Amino acid sequence: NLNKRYGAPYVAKGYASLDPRCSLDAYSSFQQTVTSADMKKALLSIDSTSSGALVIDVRSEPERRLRPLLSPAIVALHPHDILSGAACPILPSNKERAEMFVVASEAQRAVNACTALRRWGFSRVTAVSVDAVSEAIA
Amino acid sequence: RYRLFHPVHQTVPFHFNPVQSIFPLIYENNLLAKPRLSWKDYEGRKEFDADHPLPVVGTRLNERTTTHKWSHWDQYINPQITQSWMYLTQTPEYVGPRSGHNVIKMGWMKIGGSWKYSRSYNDARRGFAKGQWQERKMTPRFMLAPRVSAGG
Amino acid sequence: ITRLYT
Amino acid sequence: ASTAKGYMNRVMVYAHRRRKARYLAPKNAHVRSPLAHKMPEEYGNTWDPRSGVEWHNRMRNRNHYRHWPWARWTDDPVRFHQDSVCHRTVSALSTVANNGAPEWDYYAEVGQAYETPSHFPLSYTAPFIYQYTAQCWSREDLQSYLERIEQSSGLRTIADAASRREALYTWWHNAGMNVIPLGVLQHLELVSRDIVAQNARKSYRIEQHERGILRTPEMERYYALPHLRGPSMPVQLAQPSGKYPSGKFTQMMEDVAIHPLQKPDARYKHNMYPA
Amino acid sequence: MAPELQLEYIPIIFTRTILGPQGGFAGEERLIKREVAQKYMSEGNAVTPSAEFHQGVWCYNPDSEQYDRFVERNAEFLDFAARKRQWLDVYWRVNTGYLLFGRQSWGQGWLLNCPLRKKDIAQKLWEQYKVRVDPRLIEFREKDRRTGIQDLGHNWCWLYLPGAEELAIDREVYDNKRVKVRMHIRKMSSYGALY
Amino acid sequence: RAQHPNAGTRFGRVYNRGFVRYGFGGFGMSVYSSKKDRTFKVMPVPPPPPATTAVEQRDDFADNRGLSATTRTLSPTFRMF
Amino acid sequence: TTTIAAGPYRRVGNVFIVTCIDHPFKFSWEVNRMLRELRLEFMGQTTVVPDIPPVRKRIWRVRHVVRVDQLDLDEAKALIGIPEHISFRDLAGQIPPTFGRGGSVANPHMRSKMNFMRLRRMRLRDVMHRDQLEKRLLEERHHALQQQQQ
Amino acid sequence: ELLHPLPVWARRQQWLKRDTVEMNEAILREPYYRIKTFAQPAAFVSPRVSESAAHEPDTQQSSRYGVDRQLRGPRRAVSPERLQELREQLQFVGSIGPKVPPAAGAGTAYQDEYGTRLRPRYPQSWDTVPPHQPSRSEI
Amino acid sequence: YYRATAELDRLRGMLRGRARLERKVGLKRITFLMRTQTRYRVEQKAHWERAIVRKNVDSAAHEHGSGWQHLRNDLARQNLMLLPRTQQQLAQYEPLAFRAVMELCASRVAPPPPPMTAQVPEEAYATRPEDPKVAHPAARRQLEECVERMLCTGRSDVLQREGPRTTQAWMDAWKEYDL
Amino acid sequence: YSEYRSSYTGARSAPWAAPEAAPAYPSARSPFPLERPRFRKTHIEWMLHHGHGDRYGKYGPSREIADFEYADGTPSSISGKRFALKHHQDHLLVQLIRSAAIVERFEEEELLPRIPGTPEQRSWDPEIPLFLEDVDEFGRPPRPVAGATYDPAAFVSDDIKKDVRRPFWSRRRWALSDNFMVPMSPKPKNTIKDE
RNA sequence: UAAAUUAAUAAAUAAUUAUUAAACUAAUUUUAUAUUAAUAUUAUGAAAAAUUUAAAAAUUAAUUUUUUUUUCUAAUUUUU
Ligand SMILES: [Mg+2]
Repeated sequence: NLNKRYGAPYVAKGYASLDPRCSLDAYSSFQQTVTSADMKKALLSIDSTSSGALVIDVRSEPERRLRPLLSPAIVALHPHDILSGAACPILPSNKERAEMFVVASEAQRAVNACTALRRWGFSRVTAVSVDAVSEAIA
Repeated sequence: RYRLFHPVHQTVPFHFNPVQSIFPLIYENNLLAKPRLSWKDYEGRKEFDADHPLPVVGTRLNERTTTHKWSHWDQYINPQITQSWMYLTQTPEYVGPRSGHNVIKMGWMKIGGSWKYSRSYNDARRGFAKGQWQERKMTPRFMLAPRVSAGG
Repeated sequence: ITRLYT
Repeated sequence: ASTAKGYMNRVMVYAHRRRKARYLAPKNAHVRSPLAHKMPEEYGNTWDPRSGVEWHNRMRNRNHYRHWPWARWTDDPVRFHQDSVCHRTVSALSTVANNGAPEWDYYAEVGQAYETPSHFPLSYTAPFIYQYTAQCWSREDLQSYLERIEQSSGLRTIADAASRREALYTWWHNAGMNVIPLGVLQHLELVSRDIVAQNARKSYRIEQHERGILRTPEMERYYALPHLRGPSMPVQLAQPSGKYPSGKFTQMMEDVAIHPLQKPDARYKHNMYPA
Repeated sequence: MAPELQLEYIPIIFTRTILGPQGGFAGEERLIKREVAQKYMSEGNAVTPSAEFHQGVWCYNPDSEQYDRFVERNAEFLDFAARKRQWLDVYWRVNTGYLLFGRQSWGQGWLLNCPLRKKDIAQKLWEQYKVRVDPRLIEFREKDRRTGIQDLGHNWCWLYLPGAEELAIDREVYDNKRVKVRMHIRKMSSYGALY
Repeated sequence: RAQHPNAGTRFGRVYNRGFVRYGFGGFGMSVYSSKKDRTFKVMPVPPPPPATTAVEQRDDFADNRGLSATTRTLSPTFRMF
Repeated sequence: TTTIAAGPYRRVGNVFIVTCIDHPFKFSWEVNRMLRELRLEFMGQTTVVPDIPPVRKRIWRVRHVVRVDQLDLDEAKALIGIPEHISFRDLAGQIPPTFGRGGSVANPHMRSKMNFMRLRRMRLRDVMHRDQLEKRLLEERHHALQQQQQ
Repeated sequence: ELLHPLPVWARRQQWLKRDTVEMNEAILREPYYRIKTFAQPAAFVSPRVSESAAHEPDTQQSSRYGVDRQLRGPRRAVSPERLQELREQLQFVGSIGPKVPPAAGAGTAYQDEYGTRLRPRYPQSWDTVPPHQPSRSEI
Repeated sequence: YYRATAELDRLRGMLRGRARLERKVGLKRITFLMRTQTRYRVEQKAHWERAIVRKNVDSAAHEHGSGWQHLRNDLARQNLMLLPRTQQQLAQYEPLAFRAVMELCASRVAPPPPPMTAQVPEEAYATRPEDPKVAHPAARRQLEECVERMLCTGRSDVLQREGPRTTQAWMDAWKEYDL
Repeated sequence: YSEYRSSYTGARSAPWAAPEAAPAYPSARSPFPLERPRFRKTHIEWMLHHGHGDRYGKYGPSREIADFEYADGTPSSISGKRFALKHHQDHLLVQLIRSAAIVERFEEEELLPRIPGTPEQRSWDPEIPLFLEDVDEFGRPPRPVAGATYDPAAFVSDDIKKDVRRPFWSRRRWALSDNFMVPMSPKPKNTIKDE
């Protein structure tokens, strides 16, 4: 005689609180764009004397050797350290005010890593540009 | 209720055994290791002060002993003590006469013990069948093999 | 029976 | 509780047998069952059940299977544990040449995750080639061999060194041959024919994952719904309800609410004199 | 090829639209079992993938009841026969499967003492059949909407396969929007039972 | 008869009270059910005093309040430091 | 502060504190095997196992038996008052390897011949001591004799 | 047999069971580690995601505030370079190997003063219990 | 099989009629009536005997409007640690002191905090420039926290001064042995 | 004189809040994070919470503090059982230090996997998301512009419906309601596999 | 504990148990492990489950059980 002791958020609960909707919104941010100004605002977040790297690149370790972008001290996270939740101890506190970015080799991984973020309670990230952040050297 | 939900982090409380117990100089950085290795290594009770001697309140390991007969070493050292033939006790390996029923499949039972499980000790004391094939079924391994070299 | 002393 | 004189003399109130070592495996011996003699993860292998006494005599190290894996690892029938790289060389200066020869494939049978796409430069297959050729060339030495190849020869990419193994060697023969030990080359050829292979097996694995084959990281099939392109509940595809559609209004059985002013159908009771 | 070693399943381009699990639909390529497929190439519902059929094939409409409807398999249809297969593979996998349990049940009412959660069906879907779904779609019956499943023996519960309207998928599955996943709760002692 | 140690209860069989209940399985015996438990069960709690505090004197599982609400009589004399 | 923190990133493991909440004698011979490999037999026993991978399966198989608790290592270096700079691979490099019940050798005999020789290398430690006194006195009695004739 | 029903009281204490296991396996799917930074606080709040029904906030009369007193507090070893600034001061007194005595100011070693087998005369008492039988730690 | 007769042979003196006269029936009786006591006593006497003590303190907590249901849990709240066998001595022989425990739990007084695990004295984070004559900042930290606590326990003769005794010189009591 | 230590270092956290301020009572709700049953700490969760073990005289200030002392002050002696406690205390530290001297090693050689959960476990639980990287989990990405949402809540209705009585108080609704399956009388638990 | 080869149907064999004795082969935690040899051995049938034969109306297969309380004390499972 459950749901009398436990709530309705029992038995009628799709304990899959992971990704019924976020994955979609991940493919939404994939669609719009990211460009210079979308990095230039992040440049101001690098211009902010408080240095916490904004964008992160989820790319294989041989890839980054080929096009090194590590210049502004941005964070290089293996895409599982994001998915698995091992990266939350280094992730902004303001889940609703922060928007980092996610660079990736091919834009499928980026959105596939940014959906992991939005599963971790993060709200804004437009989630890709492998080539812009190099054209925005900063 | 008996399904307690608590941080099991609570059940090994380190309030009394922090690393300043086993490593007594760690806030001193020299990091010395002075542990208590085992319950076995316990040397014994020792008077912290000589003025309060530990009492003699005997145990079942003191108050119940026997007079020291002379071992073959104490008579090898000082032959001035082998003073009667009751001191020429047998070889140390000879423990004494048989004192128990070595029932098969059940250890060595005491005399007066339980014969619930000696169903085949009462049957291996009669002795092996004499003049009878050892192998009751299965065509004795001797009969299976062929006679060779008519004398052997 | 091998002990553990836990 | 009910502890009584000794380790393993705990609860002593349930009637189980203490002192019984429950951790130890059952001596299944003669009994025939898939659960025989198998570490519990190997229970699914019902095609090689390990029942029988001889499996009891040989998993357990019994009578004459007393050293059972009569040929375990640590014997090689072929090369008897001596490295097959000739040190007896004509000139002592060139003894270091043969170091780094491939004794087998080294790259395909292991199955490493070479995440290098086949269009990278050659200098990015050095971290793989090394792990099999240390004790032959320092890591920073390879990056002197795996760059002179890129500079001197017409080969640049992992895909090239897999499509031009003939054109590469002929360069090495007529241009290298004094510095680059051909050990590197046949190592360089063994990875470039793997990185190219795996990328074909990855690029295919990604190209089925769209066509709907959907296998997990460990490659077991997992069936999962496709993404929605249209309305979730079907409308022009709906199966008829399946229960006789005598509506709630043709036989006002229950669940029907009507204003009291608008009471219908009393043509003989109270609609004959409507208001 | 040998009479001993025969392909356990073979490739097949369906011309008709068969309902069964081994079935397919108009124009998709599927590796269905050999014995079944061999009574399709005689039946005409299927034809082995010659290079010609790999572009178009004359499928079947129940309207005029003959092989007139040309279904050309360009790259776009091959994005349609994938989502339409990937869909009705989840269907025919949970509908064919009969997912088992082992549970503890003391007392008399043959009542599972720790009744089942919609978590604990998606868990035995992904465990046994690898069918990964949202446990928000599993609607229970009326007897077990209150207390969970709760009772031994054969229980079933409905899984809602939502996205089937742009696949044009009806009459080739028993119910476009549901499927009956069929539990069974084989009670077991503490030796083999969990929870 | 197969008289082997480990084939049943080692020497015969005895029915101690920890067995007649809690048999093999915990149910536990078919005969020798068990003695009825004739201990003295504690009595249920008295009613608490009416609220007239508006401090949420009603709340039972709260951090502030000890369970017992016993403001009985010359308790004000039991003034504690 | 709306920024992914920037700095040299150290990673910290986890340390599981495991207890036993269900009796072991109700379960299988494999589940009892896992509990044995977690140093857990009796109800209420408690051990502190690491979060390394092959422990994660052992704990997983017996989840219905134990009650786990996870500690990040920094949340362990404070549960016992430990300076942040001292790691644990130098704290352990101080305790002797012969802690109570030193080894777990393949059977209680091999145990009882691992404790035997341990009680021998004590005898030899005093005997290698008692002759090292003689070998030095003997090498001097030689030099006293040798230099006697000069 | 199983005649009368499980006293419906008891199955409730068994619904707490599956909701214990449902809380173990939440622990046994955590990442094996946590990417952390040196400069930042140790565990400024930084728990796992265990803020479902958060308790004991009171910072005293809370079980954890012997620990998170120091975690949330500013981390002293604030950089990998600061670590060697701190790790280069600790010695190992008993470890096997050679040493350099005059590294201190004027200390004269102990083990080479009372020999190796002799231990200082520790005052044995209830509260103070020193290691007993020291000649068993030589393996 | 040894029936310990000479341990029972003189104890039939307190059995009843037929048992005292004959021996093989006298022993059989006592070696059973003894064999059931030491089985009743190990597994059954407590969970009866410790229910009189619970029925006592309860109905003695019941006099003060609280139950055992509330007192047993409102004690462990206050970390008070009085075994029930003791609360039964207080329920009877010290009624006021018991109701004091009663009126304590019902009070909204903050229970004592759980003990703090060991802390890291912050001198471990400084590197003493090793001079022979100056102590390490973490020792004279520990010492002062061990001497202030030795002056804490018991009225003694040790530098007997009112309230807090003398410390800053107690830490330097080695120079008093110096020349 | 009596003594009260409660820890190896003494220095108890101040028991009294402030000269008059609020007293900061401790959390008295049991840490069972669902929030619906709302349990209470039960005098063993309130003995653990105070730094004993689950029993009165285990690990607690009731076991560390001396049994007695010679009235002049000369302390007790090392009880043969006491030393074996100090070894049991040290055996927990070393159980913790070793079990972190292994972890502080594994992260050094990268040996700790990045995917959380053993291979067998991850096949068992469908909440650890598959660790695909360069593909989408459910096959093809939502190529169609989503603005593509299915809400379980629309069609999946789990309503605890009251099984309504056949209304005898009105004549006609008693006759329609007469669901002609009242011949449930063939429910004998008959032999389901024999005759 | 075992449960297999055989029996004009059980003194014989495996397997078990037992007596005596043994040597530390990659696999992991710094975890955890009763493996053996040599002899002694008058045995054919496994609670509650999970199922499987059989008119069974139980037998049969099955395979995990299969209790020895030093004394004072403490305790989290309640004939609501
Ligand atoms: Mg007692």
